[PDB]
Amino acid sequence: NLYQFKNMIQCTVPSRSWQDFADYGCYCGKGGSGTPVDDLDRCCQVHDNCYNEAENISGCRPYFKTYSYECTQGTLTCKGDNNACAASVCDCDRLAAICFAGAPYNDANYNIDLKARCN
Ligand SMILES: O=C(O)c1cccnc1Nc1cccc(C(F)(F)F)c1
Ligand SMILES: [Ca+2]
Repeated sequence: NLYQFKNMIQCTVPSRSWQDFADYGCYCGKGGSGTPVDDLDRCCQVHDNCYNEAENISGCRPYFKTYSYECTQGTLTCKGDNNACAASVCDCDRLAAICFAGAPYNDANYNIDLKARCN
């Protein structure tokens, strides 16, 4: 769930407050339309899709599902005790968190006008 995702970020990208990722580009946060303004936006685009895919599994709600995972000594691990749904979301979240750490941050891309720039 979002809390867990929020926590995967704080551990993967300590140097940056998680809210910097809450509303950025066209995909990070809400929205799922338009052209990803940059690599970091691409990370979120892939993330949004992943979630969408996970939604196909019955009763599976990526924002709310509580899954099992851990982050220590620089490693993020989705544990073996996750059912299909949990396993999927966790992986969605884990992959995004890793992508985030590797993606450059462009202050100009924070809080952009979705209605006008993501069509
Ligand atoms: O999408 C991301 O990458 C993200 C990253 C950090 C925090 N929040 C994020 N998203 C996000 C998306 C919808 C609603 C919320 C909210 F509930 F906090 F408002 C957060
Ligand atoms: Ca989104």
